[PDB]
Amino acid sequence: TRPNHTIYINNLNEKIKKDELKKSLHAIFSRFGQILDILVKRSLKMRGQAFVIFKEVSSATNALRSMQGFPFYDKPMRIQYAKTDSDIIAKMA
RNA sequence: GGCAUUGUGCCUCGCAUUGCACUCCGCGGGGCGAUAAGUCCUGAAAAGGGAUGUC
Ligand SMILES: C[S@@+](CC[C@H](N)C(=O)[O-])C[C@H]1O[C@@H](n2cnc3c(N)ncnc32)[C@H](O)[C@@H]1O
Repeated sequence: TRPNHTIYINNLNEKIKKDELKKSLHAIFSRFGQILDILVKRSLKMRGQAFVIFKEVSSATNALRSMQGFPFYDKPMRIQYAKTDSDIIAKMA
């Protein structure tokens, strides 16, 4: 899939609460770059999943390649580039 | 605070779900104004916060 500012993470432990999940993802991935936002939802369509938006694509690339399959709340993270640009980055340029 | 209607999101349990969102609600039980959260509301914005009717 083509590089993107946003990484799409699925295979997340669904028992983890939205607030704690959002911040855990934020604290871990902030190692790889400045983060613009993280969207997380435990709805049917959106649970187990997350979009973390990075400021710079190099950072998402680095994050995607270094964090692939990482054991996170007893599960390995599946990490892909996002198919389409996030709304916050689509406007900026 | 009791009722009626209701926007908005949250927690938990059973079953189910590997799902590409920002146009956002699995079903079924249970519990929630509490800035937690919020896609709903007020403000010009910061920031703040359920609402209408009703004893
Ligand atoms: C009509 S029920 C809520 C139904 C909900 N829209 C649903 O899909 O199931 C109204 C009650 O829900 C609870 N509630 C709704 N929104 C709340 C919130 N944002 N914070 C705390 N309690 C809430 C309160 O207990 C309130 O008295």
